[PDB]
Amino acid sequence: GHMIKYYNINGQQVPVENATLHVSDLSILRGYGIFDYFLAREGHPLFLDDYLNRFYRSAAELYLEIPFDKAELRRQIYALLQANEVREAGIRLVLTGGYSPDGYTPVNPNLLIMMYDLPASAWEFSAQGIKIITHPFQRELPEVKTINYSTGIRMLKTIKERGATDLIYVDQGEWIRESARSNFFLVMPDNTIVTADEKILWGITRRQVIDAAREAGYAVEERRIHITELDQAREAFFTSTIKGVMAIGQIDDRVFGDGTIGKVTQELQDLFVGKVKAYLETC
Amino acid sequence: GHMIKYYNINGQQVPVENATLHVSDLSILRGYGIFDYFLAREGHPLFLDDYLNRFYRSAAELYLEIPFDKAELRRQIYALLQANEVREAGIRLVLTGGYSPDGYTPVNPNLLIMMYDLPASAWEFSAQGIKIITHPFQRELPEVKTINYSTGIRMLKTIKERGATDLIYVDQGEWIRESARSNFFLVMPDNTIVTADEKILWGITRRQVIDAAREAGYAVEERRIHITELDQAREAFFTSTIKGVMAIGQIDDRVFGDGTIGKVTQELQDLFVGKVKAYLETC
Ligand SMILES: Cc1ncc(COP(=O)(O)O)c(C/N=C2/CONC2=O)c1O
Ligand SMILES: Cc1ncc(COP(=O)(O)O)c(C/N=C2/CONC2=O)c1O
Repeated sequence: GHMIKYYNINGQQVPVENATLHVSDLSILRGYGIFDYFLAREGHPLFLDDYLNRFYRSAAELYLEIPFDKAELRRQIYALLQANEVREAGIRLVLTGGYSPDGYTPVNPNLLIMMYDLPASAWEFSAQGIKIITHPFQRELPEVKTINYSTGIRMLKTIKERGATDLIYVDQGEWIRESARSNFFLVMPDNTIVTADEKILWGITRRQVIDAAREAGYAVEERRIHITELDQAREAFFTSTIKGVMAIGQIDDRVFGDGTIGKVTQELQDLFVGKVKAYLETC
Repeated sequence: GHMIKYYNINGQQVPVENATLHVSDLSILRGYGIFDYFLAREGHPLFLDDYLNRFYRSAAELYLEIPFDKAELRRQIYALLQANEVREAGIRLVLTGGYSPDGYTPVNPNLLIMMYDLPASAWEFSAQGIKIITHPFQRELPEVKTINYSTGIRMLKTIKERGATDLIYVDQGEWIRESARSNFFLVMPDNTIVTADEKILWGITRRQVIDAAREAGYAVEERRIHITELDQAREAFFTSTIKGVMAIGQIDDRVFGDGTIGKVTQELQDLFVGKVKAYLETC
């Protein structure tokens, strides 16, 4: 495991210790930007075309022009894995509103490519379900992967104080959406998989799990989820790039099962790992 | 007018060209931070204690500890005006979530003090009212001056395309709040001044104008404002640090008067200038 030595800023490889932005950048002053994050295994960013299509769609929703095409960004990503001499990594793309003249009006974005060790916790797939709280909130521009995590970060103290390790956002306290950094699923007692269809981020992991579940012949409903449906479900889980599929054992005082991982959630962990293995066989 | 040469980062004076943050800062990655902005005239930041009390209240709502007390921050601000050899300036404080280990969990904040020329447009007080559009939106954590301006910035294209130069947020399209960077007032045909009391930023300029209006013996109602009240008002105006009091001539196709500045709005421009003159007489 070679230590990460380099990032890329605006197409230039830079040592990690010299990777800076001038304080006029609109990410610092105005929180204006998008990002993406994905893993690399065996030298290959996972589901890369899907992440990069999302990154370009996000940038278009903020009217931020990425300074070159998808194939050139992919070349820069691969060049950075080779420069760092790593096969196993986390990769962050950031696209800011740039060095604005007036601290508000965007200009040519700043583009950052950052690289990390593969998170040690990635796809841990604990048999013990996590404990989470509901929080009334709706993410702004939820289909765009903006850099805006204020509410999620501000809630870290309250989450920890209340005895939880994460949250789930409930729009108007009525409609189940997503966590600050994960998509959210239920499994009903008849094995129907349920997840929100609107006003959420369209996770790559969510997409792979829904596809894998539908190919295994599960019923998957993408629909509005009322809060009262937490009392009808057998299982609950999170999806994300780093979690894969993560069992939820308790939401408020609703305990799912004995709190350990449900049968469908564990099957979907194996199916997700199958999607990853299949992708790496195309690389 | 001496050119601004220095900013202050974490209590160190730094040349403008060297004022940077490492890309691990949570403002860049997660949009986590607060700020404040105020003018200086005759060598004196305006209403300074009120801005600094707001800055400390904002920081406490994000659980970000400013690394010293209000009197030490004030000393640093004054030291920077002297270092730049300016009497007339705009001043920006930023407090970020800092260089987070995991790209999410805040740590010791990064504190920035930036300085600018006095905006040339500041307190222009145009007799011609500006043209603005309504936009359905509610700011997150609206009483905190967070760095999150995504929606306001994203809307710049649409504002310009629709023939306007600003917007007004309408919560659920029912309740009048504020613009992205200004508080919003109405004046009714009986001269009652109306402004929202909830789910807005508590502007310093708003506070000075309400106080000045109440001292002049106007009726000032701080209350919920229904969208249909735009058709009942004689005048509309914006308040902010840079606008002072700014006449609004049109909101959608509602034209206020002949579109030129209303009688009460102009009186409040003079009263606001009186509050500034009175403050500078205490310095
Ligand atoms: C708001 C939100 N929803 C859902 C997801 C999951 O999308 P996926 O990773 O499956 O595409 C994330 C990404 N979560 C993280 C975790 O920290 N870095 C990220 O990018 C997210 O930030
Ligand atoms: C959301 C919002 N509401 C109201 C105001 C007005 O508050 P005041 O300046 O009267 O305290 C601002 C500040 N507006 C700007 C304009 O750009 N820089 C700022 O700080 C603001 O950002």
